[PDB]
Amino acid sequence: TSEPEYVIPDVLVRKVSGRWTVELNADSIPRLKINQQYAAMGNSARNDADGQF
Amino acid sequence: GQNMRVAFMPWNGYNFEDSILVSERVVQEDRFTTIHIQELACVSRDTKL
Repeated sequence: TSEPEYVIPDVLVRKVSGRWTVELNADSIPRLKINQQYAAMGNSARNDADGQF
Repeated sequence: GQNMRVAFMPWNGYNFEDSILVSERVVQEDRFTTIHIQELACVSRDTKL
């Protein structure tokens, strides 16, 4: 008889005052972080070629 | 709460220190009955299955 829940809300339109305020899922949206350390580990690299590459 | 008549006197093993000995009348007299209500629910869950 028993089951858990399985459906992923990716976008959300909540009918915000007519013409729903649709919005995606923020956490579900992927995003990367630029290596600012490696960004600062490249130019100063003695191989300024390797680091700038 | 409410007045029920009572008397202070030891008697017959029902009164060691801390027993309260009321007789059958209030059980007939309903004096202090209880009525308690816990909540309940159900859910629908339009599923993948």
